[PDB]
Amino acid sequence: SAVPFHGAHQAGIATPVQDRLHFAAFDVTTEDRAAFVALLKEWTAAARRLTAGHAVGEGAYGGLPEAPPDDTGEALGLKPSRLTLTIGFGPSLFTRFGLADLRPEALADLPKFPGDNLDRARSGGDLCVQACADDPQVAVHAIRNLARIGFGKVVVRWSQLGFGKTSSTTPDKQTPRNLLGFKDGTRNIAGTEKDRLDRFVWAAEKDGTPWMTGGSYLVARRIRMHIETWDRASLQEQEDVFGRDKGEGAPVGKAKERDEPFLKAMKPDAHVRLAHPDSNGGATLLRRGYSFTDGTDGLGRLDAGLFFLAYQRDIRTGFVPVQRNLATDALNEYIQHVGSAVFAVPPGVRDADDWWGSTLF
Amino acid sequence: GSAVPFHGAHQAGIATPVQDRLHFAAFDVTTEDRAAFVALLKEWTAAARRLTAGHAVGEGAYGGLPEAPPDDTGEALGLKPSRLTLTIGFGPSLFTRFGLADLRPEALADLPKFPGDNLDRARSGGDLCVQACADDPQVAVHAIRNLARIGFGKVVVRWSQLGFGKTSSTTPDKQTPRNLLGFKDGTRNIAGTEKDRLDRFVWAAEKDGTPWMTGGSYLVARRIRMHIETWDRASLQEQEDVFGRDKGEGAPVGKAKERDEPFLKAMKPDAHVRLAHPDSNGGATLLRRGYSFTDGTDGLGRLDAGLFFLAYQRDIRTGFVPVQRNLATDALNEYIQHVGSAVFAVPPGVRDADDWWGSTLF
Ligand code: HEM
Ligand code: HEM
Repeated sequence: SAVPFHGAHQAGIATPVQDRLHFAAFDVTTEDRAAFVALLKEWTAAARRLTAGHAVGEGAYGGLPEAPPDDTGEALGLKPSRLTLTIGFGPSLFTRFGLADLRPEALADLPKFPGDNLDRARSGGDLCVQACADDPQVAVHAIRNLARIGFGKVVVRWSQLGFGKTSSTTPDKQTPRNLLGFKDGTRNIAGTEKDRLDRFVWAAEKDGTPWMTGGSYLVARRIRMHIETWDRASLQEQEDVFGRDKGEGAPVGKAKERDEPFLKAMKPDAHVRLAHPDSNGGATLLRRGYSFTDGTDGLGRLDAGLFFLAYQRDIRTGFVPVQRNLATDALNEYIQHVGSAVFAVPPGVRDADDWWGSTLF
Repeated sequence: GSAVPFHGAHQAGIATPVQDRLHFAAFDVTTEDRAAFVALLKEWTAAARRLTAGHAVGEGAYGGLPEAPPDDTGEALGLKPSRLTLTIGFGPSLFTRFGLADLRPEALADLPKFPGDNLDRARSGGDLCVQACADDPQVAVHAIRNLARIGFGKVVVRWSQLGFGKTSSTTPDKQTPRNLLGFKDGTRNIAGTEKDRLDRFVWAAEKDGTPWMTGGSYLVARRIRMHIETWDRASLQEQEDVFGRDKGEGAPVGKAKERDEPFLKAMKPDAHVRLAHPDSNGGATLLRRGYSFTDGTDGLGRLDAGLFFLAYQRDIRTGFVPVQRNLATDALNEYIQHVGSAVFAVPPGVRDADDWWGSTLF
């Protein structure tokens, strides 16, 4: 019930997709390069403990009565829950500490896209920690404590709780459904396809930024779903939008969910057709997103949707082109991008002496 | 992953074991046609029946006539019942309508003002409530979603709260959960098996004076925010002084085990347990059933966080009202703030597949 924290790559990218998610973006408040590398090493030290199910530092209790506990404790006696912890570096981070010439080109700023309604507050970030586990309380505990450890050095800019499937009740040999009611993930890069990952996800040494070798580039979008609207369309409209039938997830005309799609059979603005790599010169992404529901608004409407997360070897040749191709997507009627960030995701923590970002600092 | 049984003398989601996730929604009625509303009630009851047993509402999520939108939104498809439960309540404001005034029970008292109170009126009150709990949040969401969709026009959603993890227990035999302050929360609650405790402190009785409420129970909801920043920089001793138990095991102060009976005069005069305990309140006993929430950041660089506190009792005036009044000197106050309020009468359980929600009031 745990995922090895060390390795060539960071866990949480090609490893099994866990049930829950706490994504937080942080802004750096120090300009001390030393202070920062110090926190990086501290943060790594605590990541090792949390991914193995231990409290941070000297535990949640049993210390000097007069000190505050090292660990806030609400993970006591829960299991590691396959917790993974992925840290990434926003572009604005490279304006500090004199790293401006270390910024990888593939960490390209997103264009503004048609329809964009980017909420500036829930956008961007100097760095991020993706926290995945099957128990949401573990994930949150992780973020809470990491915030606490870097307090005075970093602050939480925005935070996003999500969920996918509940592995306690659904088969992993079965495709999860998003809040629009369709199966989601059918044509994705899978953690087993090492050659796919090497070609489309991991950064190569010869890519141009040696410190990113084995890292990846992450694109995040908070995507609101106009639910009450979508719910009023007919089954045929809905099935028309993506190009798959709702109940079985089959590409129009075909019988099974995993039949290869025949795209001409799909309406020319169908999602699957416009996202498909054959539509995009080969561009193929690893999608690792979670649905979200934050509650209601002032208008009565469900505040729900897809927290879309994509990993790629180069933002320019991965997300950018595919997002460009969805200008005309039929889905646009029912969604709206309302927050966004990119991050270079450094390679793994190689052993117990390594630390997060060592290749950079 | 089983199903919880929907029919009964009482509604599920109360004495039932606490499921992991919560999705709570408060509804306001927008129609004045009482037949229209009674029709709603019957149709919601029929929907709930399908939903708690793992089925699509209506004709299903697909395979209907293509030109028409599907009966079920379809995102529970392939998911188990997941111990889903649907509990409905009636807010005080509902009796102003449909000539239901004279039936509003005495035990649905409005709450007085409490010092500290900072209540957002947008996220307070409500004509009625659906409490949906489930071990899968997708299942929880799906139920609220489809109930609202069916009710389009006759009701709208005033506000909602998702609880991402439980901080209550109705089963003292399974481990007690921790709230976001780090302490076990649930130890001395009321258990779903103590049937006589349930009757004396939770179920409404005929003799209690409003006959349609027999087999029911009244519900208080407080949205309580936690100043975790403040709390996270207090000493371990201060934290333990605040409640009167220790953080590691959750034992009353001095004693060695979580379930040992607390000895109240070893605790500080203002410790939370010492003040909340029934002996300090004439025996007032609550069935706590709350969940934790976190809603983004607070915009000041910290995580928003708190506890959606839910309490069930036979009479608000002899339950929440005295305990909360006694908490006016609780040491815990310096770390929390009440920011949302709302009470509800919860009717008795649907007896069978002919009965319907509120059939006893209507
Ligand atoms: C609410 C927003 C979105 C929804 C509901 C959605 C839904 C879906 C669905 C149902 C499928 C078919 C099954 C599958 O996952 O293979 C799909 C495929 C796909 N989507 Fe999305 N998507 C959304 C946003 C995006 C974005 C922002 C991108 C890229 C920038 C994207 C790219 C893709 C790709 C690459 C595929 C695989 C296409 C294939 O090879 O068949 N989607 N999506
Ligand atoms: C964030 C808000 C609150 C927190 C964190 C909290 C925390 C706790 C904790 C840790 C316990 C340990 C004992 C147990 O669960 O058996 C407890 C007990 C209790 N709390 Fe609270 N509490 C909160 C608010 C309230 C409120 C608002 C009430 C009533 C209005 C209340 C009434 C009680 C009662 C009656 C007990 C157990 C009494 C007994 O049988 O000993 N609590 N609470």
